[PDB]
Amino acid sequence: YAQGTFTSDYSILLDKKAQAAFIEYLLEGG
Amino acid sequence: ASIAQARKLVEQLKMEANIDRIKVSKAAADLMAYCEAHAKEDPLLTPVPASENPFR
Amino acid sequence: TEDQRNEEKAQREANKKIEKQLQKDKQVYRATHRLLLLGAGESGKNTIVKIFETKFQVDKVNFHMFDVGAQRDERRKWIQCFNDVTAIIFVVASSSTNRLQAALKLFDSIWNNKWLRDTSVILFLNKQDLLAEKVLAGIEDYFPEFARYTTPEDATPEPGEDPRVTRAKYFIRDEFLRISTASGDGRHYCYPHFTCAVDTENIRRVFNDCRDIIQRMHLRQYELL
Amino acid sequence: VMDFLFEKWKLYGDQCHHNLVCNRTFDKYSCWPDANISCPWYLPWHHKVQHRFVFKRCGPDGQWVRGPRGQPWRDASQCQMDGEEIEVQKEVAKMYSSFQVMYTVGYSLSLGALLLALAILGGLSKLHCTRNAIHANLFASFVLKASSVLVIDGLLRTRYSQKIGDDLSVSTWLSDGAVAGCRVAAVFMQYGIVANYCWLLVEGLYLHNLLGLATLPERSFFSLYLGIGWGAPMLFVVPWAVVKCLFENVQCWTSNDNMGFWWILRFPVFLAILINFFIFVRIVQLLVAKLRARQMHHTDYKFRLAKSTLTLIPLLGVHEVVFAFVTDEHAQGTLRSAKLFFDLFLSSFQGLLVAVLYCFLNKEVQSELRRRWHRWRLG
Amino acid sequence: SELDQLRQEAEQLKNQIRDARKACADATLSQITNNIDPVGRIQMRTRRTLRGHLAKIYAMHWGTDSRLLVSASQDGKLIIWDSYTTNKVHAIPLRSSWVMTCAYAPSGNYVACGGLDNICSIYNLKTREGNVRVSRELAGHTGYLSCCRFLDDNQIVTSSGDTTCALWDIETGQQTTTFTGHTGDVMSLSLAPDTRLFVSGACDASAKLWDVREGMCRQTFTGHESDINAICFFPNGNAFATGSDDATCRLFDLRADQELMTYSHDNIICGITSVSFSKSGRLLLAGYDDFNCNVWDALKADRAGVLAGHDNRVSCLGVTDDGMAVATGSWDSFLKIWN
Amino acid sequence: QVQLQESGGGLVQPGGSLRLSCAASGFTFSNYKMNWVRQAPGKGLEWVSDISQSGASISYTGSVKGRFTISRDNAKNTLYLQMNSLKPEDTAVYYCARCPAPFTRDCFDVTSTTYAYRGQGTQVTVSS
Repeated sequence: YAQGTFTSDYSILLDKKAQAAFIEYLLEGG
Repeated sequence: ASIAQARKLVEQLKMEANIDRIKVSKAAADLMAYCEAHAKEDPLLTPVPASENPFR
Repeated sequence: TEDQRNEEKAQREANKKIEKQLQKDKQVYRATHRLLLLGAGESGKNTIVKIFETKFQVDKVNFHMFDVGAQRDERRKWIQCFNDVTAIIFVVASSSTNRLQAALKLFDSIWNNKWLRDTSVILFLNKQDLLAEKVLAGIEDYFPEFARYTTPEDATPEPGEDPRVTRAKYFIRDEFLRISTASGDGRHYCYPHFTCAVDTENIRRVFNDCRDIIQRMHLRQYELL
Repeated sequence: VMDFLFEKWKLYGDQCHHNLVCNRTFDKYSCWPDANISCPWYLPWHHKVQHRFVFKRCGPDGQWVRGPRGQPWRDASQCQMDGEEIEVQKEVAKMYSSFQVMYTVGYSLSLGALLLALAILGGLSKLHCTRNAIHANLFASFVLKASSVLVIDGLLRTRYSQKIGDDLSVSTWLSDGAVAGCRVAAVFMQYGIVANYCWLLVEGLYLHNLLGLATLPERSFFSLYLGIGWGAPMLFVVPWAVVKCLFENVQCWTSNDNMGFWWILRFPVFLAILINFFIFVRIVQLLVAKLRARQMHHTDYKFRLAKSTLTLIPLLGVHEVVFAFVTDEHAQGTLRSAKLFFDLFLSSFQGLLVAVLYCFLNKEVQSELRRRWHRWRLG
Repeated sequence: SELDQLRQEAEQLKNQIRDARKACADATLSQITNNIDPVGRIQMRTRRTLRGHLAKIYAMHWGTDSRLLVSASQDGKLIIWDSYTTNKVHAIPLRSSWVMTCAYAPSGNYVACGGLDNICSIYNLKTREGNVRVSRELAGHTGYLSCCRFLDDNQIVTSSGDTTCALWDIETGQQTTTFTGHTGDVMSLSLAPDTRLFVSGACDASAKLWDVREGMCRQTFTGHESDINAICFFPNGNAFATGSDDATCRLFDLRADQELMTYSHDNIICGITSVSFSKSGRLLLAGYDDFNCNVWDALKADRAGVLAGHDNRVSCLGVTDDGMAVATGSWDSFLKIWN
Repeated sequence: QVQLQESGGGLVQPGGSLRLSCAASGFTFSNYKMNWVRQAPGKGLEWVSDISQSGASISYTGSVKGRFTISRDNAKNTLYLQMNSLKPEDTAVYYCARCPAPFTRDCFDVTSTTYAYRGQGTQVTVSS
């Protein structure tokens, strides 16, 4: 499944980069 | 019987050779005269206004 | 204004009724095969059918065969009417003033005609029994290349006849396939059959060739052939 | 899963406040009574740092430690995420961005080719032609999926490229209204994928039915094909949307969490490919039979035409069988960076070569263009 | 020894006519019309397109009211159109699917058609039952019907592929007069404005002028190389134009008894299927096998325009009695009205 | 006026040689494919040979192939048929036939129903 699987995998990856950045905000910056 | 067709052809050719033929210049002048006398009444040469035109 | 209201209303209703019939008989027109039955002479032409129209049906498919009656032998004009038929059934008396060359020249004109370049030809080679009798008793003089022709490898043995008949009748079939292949290909095709005046199963052969013609047309439109 | 992290942090903030040298203060990360404190449980990697500790001390009465820049707490080294996991995810993030650029070109090139192909098809003699009416709807399904994929990917980049600098900034980011536009584009993306394989099936069904008849099809039946092409996808997308809205209403409806709900979208896609491969084999058998017929006496050039007339692969969309040799379940591992790149390459460029092969390389279209070219060049 | 002498005598009469025609040739029509204002490029647009025929269109004809036209298609149909509103007034079925010609009565009460059945069928359009029914079938031709033209509601002249034209009496269904003399199939005919003479173009590359009342050939016009497909009369009735398979059109004058002008171009190699003049007689429109129709300045032999909208062979072409519109049918089963 | 006049013919001994000439006028010679047809006594019209417009394509009936040769000269508007080894089976009237239309490969011209673009015919008789 070319686009259905990639969009799901790209969306999970982006979500984990959002969680990572959230902890970064908690540590420093804010 | 090819003679009957040949004889009929010769008899028919007599009538065509006995006619009176006008000059080509005279015959070609009348066609030119007719076309210039009806040029205004020709919707394809001089297009009519769209109001008086049922296809447009 | 009132008069033009009802006249336009009535005229639009009359057109609507007509278009309902025009779609109803468009379905019949598309689902019917139209055929031209053509013969260079006697050739036993009235044996495939058994004056101007004959309808038959194979496997719930309607065929519309049109024999040519009181028309003259000047075919150059009325033959353009049949450029949209499915196929032209060309009937040849294989047992032949050298009527075999006349049939070859007529097939050459039909094949190469400007408007008949999309129309396929179904070739029936009749008088198979009469051809067998003549060669056994004695086309050698009419075609000087006959005594140079070998029966093709992909030829049906046809049990019950000596190879002399098979070589002679396949030579005549290759004369028409020489014209059929030395000219336009892909747009129209030739289907030669060795018919004989004993059985009327040629109706099945016309059905099979008409199905082949339609399938090749569909594949041709999709650029698959 | 980002919603779960925020809620877990909300519980932690309430937990310390409910419970509540130097005094007791709760910072954004953790809190201490008025070091020797375990890592907070709201961290998504709390399992790996279960035994770890947070080392902040006071000693003298001066501030907390030294208040270096913005009164931070320092340490956060034993509870820090593993570098190997961060490094591999950064590499995966780079690879996906390269692929995303690769198919953005393919979809944009396909969009240009298909819109140009629709104009030529819808602007010449062959208009009622059901062959070009099936193709025109097929082209509009490629345009419908290329657009929907570009829209959802553009929305995804904007949504996750923002920055948080306020406590309430995260709260409004997770709320509805900022995602409702994304969820509509998610439903429009899934419809375009299914409706593209339902028009790939109509191409097979129409051509399979043409070649089985002995005569012309009497009537075009071009109302059932519109129902299959455009109406059949809604039979599967709508039950997917409601289940996604009821059971997996997390963020934008793009991540697949429960694969059971994912199978109600790839069932009309697996079915279309399964049927069109049977039709593909049936048509190729017909082509071989006609090529090998003694009518035109093919001599060693039968293979060239039989190989060339496999431009039926982009029409029937059967190229997906070789790439998807394994069910998507547990289909992850070393088969990356070559299988995924090629699979995205074929899907994004499939609209381009469908328009090229069936609207630009077509003999009838080229002849019509030449006739229309000479007609114009008359003053 | 009679066959040899008859041929020699015929040639003695043949070249005598050539000398008589050559003697009367003083100046060409080009010389007299050399210093006249050219028409200029003629721009015509497809105002309306009539669709509804299942197969190729072989013939069409205009009504005298210049609004209704009948068209014959080889799918077995004969449709009557309202050109102004593009509405099918009638769509009648034919017994034979191979119809090669159609005519419209000057009164507008009757319609005719014919083809490979060698029969002309007259249809009553004003039947008291409200439906159009065949009222007569004229039999007696031994070849396909090529053209037919009403003189009244009671008389009609039909050309046939048996090298013979005929005058019919519809009330009795009997062939009043037979016009023999052509060698090949007669492909077209055109009635004079007074309908006392008509011209016929055959496949022997010649045309003939017939006297309807007497029933004998008056003049024979040669000059074409191949079969003549179309023929039309000049509006004043003293000339006519013919189109042939040698990719040319020619204008013949009855009084001069000689070809006047040739309408040919080096880029045209296909034959002419249809020929018609304009209201004034200045434009000669000719349909071609190259799918487009050409407008010709009849006095200067300069192509003044092109009608190109048909996807297949242009089979029929006619101009209204008021000259307001031109209708062209073709083998793509579509009619088009041009202004 | 399309006119085709044949010149030649006569009585020759078996095995002799003869040449026929077909003078053409009234049409452009180069645009048409020319033919040769004959009519033996008691039989209908039979096609003998034809030559294309350029002269590159030539065909013969099998009864005369190897003996007769056809040639055209697009300067004098003439058509030739050189005949060699005239067996007594070649006694016939030879006509010069022209295909109905220009620039075409088709040809419908063997008809006895007074085909138009055909010559008068020269009688070629062979006897011992």
